[PDB]
Amino acid sequence: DPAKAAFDSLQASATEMIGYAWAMVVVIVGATIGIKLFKKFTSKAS
Amino acid sequence: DPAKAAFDSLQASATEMIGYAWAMVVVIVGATIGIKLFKKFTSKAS
Amino acid sequence: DPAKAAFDSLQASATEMIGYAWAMVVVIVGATIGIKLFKKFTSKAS
Amino acid sequence: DPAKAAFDSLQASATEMIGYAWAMVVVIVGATIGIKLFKKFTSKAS
Amino acid sequence: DPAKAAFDSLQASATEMIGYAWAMVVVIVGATIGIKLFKKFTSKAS
Amino acid sequence: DPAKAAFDSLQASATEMIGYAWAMVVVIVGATIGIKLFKKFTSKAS
Amino acid sequence: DPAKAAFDSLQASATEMIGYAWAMVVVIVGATIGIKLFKKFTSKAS
Amino acid sequence: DPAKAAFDSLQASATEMIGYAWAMVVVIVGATIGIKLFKKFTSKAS
Amino acid sequence: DPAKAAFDSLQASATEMIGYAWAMVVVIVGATIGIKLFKKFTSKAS
Amino acid sequence: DPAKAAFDSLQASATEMIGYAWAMVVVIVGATIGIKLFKKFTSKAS
Amino acid sequence: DPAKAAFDSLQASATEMIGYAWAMVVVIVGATIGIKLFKKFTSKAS
Amino acid sequence: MSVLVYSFASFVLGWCLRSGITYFTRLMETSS
Amino acid sequence: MSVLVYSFASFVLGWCLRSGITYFTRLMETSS
Amino acid sequence: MSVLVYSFASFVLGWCLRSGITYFTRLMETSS
Amino acid sequence: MSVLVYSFASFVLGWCLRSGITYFTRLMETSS
Amino acid sequence: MSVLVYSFASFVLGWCLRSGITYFTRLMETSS
Amino acid sequence: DFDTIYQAMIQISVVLCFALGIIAGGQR
Amino acid sequence: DFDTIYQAMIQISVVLCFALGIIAGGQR
Repeated sequence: DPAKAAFDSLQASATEMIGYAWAMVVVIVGATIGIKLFKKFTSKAS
Repeated sequence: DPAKAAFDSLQASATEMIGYAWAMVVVIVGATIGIKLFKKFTSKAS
Repeated sequence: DPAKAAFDSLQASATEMIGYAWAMVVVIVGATIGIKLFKKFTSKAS
Repeated sequence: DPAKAAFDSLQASATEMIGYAWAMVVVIVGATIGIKLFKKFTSKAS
Repeated sequence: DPAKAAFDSLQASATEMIGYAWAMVVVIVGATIGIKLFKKFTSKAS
Repeated sequence: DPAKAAFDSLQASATEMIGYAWAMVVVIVGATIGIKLFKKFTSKAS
Repeated sequence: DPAKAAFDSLQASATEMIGYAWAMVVVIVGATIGIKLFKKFTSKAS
Repeated sequence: DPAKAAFDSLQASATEMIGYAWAMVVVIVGATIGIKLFKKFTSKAS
Repeated sequence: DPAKAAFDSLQASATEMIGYAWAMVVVIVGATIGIKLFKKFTSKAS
Repeated sequence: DPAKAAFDSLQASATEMIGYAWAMVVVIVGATIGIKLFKKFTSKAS
Repeated sequence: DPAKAAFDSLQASATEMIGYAWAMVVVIVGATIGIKLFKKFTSKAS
Repeated sequence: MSVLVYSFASFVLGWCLRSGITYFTRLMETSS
Repeated sequence: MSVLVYSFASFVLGWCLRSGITYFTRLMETSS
Repeated sequence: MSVLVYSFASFVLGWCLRSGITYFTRLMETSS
Repeated sequence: MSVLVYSFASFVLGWCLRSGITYFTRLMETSS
Repeated sequence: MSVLVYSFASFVLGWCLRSGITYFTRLMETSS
Repeated sequence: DFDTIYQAMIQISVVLCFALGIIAGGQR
Repeated sequence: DFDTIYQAMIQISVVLCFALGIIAGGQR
């Protein structure tokens, strides 16, 4: 089927893209939560 | 891949930006806590 | 179904993630409450 | 009608997908609200 | 109904947590009031 | 209408859900206010 | 015009759908705001 | 224009709605401030 | 060009629509910010 | 470019709007701080 | 390939647009954060 | 240009009908 | 006008099925 | 490549006209 | 009905892959 | 499969260019 | 063949209007 | 040729339903 072939090719490309997205998210979220905790603990200690 | 180059530039920009954000937070929080402690200790000493 | 396999992997990831989140919350809240009680009891005893 | 047939087939596929979505939502929301209540009651009791 | 079950489980979890919260509050308040009365009666007697 | 049946099921689910939500809120708020008053009256009596 | 005819038919279907949507919104928003006011007044009175 | 009539009805509805919102806010705020002042003056007089 | 002609016609229609949208926004935002300031100043004065 | 002219108009509007916003903030904050200081100094002097 | 050619032309147009967007964002965000800090420091100093 | 005219008219109809509800919800939340 | 009728019916089906979940999440968050 | 040029031009026109309003609302909310 | 089957399958694949990340971000924010 | 390859490449280009700005705004708001 | 194209159009249309429905529904 | 058009339609369709899926998924 031409359409089965289409979906199969799409799956490969999508898998790579999801891989890149996971890498970005980790770095950004690391920073965000880091800053949040810094602000929190500094204020409680003071 | 046409998109591979694009992803690399994003990675680089994000690293630099995380760097700048840490610098700003330190300065703002320094001021906030400074003022808080000033108010506290002045009143207890009086 | 082409999508059945995909859904199963999501289920698995979500279970594990809920596990990690419970671990983090315990540690943060432990600290917060600890500091609060320290401040309280020290002042009442003095 | 070719279009009546189309809509009829769509309905079946959509019913299955809605079934999977309800399963995911339950687990995630369980955790979210659980953590929220933990944070709330811990602070009031302290 | 997938949602009825969800709500029922949440209510049960919340009931247990309210139970734990009542236990903690009793212990903290016991201590606070205890210290207060100690300070009061000691000074009036002497 | 193909969609008429669909809308009726939504209506029914929403009615039931509003019912469950009212039950939960009562229990949580009961606890919150209970603890608040306990703390208040114990301290005034002492 | 074939396209004028198309738009005219669309208008009828859209009018019915907007009717159903208004019915749903009323019920949900009633509940939401009800719970909000309950939480507010209970806390002020206590 | 096919859309001109539609826009006029929106305008009309928005005017009426702004009217209703002003009525509600007055009643809620009346109550809130009333309770606040009651609590304040009763305690100062005692 | 058939496509240059298309874009030129679109521009005219879009200009009218943007005109209507600006009218709506003014009225709604007027009310929103009005109510916000009312709530704020009433509470500070009390 | 068909879009170049459009971008320039956006730039101009944004500059003017930033101007108006600074004017409003000054007036609101003036009032807020004014009332705060009034309440504070009146009570300390009494 | 006709499609390779298409993507190549798109890239050029997209690069220009991203350039304009970066210019706008800088000005708006400058103002937003400026006002935020003004409100914050004014209140802490008072 | 009939197609363009009547397809754009169809976008503006959907924008108006929905935003009606966006305003209800907003005005309500704030008032209460 | 069969195409129009059955394509619009397909939009309204997707709106209903999802909004069901939007209401669950909302009612839950507020209640707790 | 006329089609591409004039269709992209049509995306950028819609982005600009709306974002104008996004900035008004934002600047207003914060200022007040 | 091959086209329908494989196009719907392609919608559900995109819904699953992204929502994975939506859950990470959420669980993280709340926990911390 | 040229069409698929180059149309998907065009989705990923738009995702990257915009998200750049999403990160700027976020990091800024939090830092301040 | 014209009929092949015709059927395809209908099938794609139905799915695309479902997806836009779903997106409309999750708007808070 | 009809077949060229046919194949193109299928290919574009698959990608467009993926993108709408992605958008649906990031709705909180």
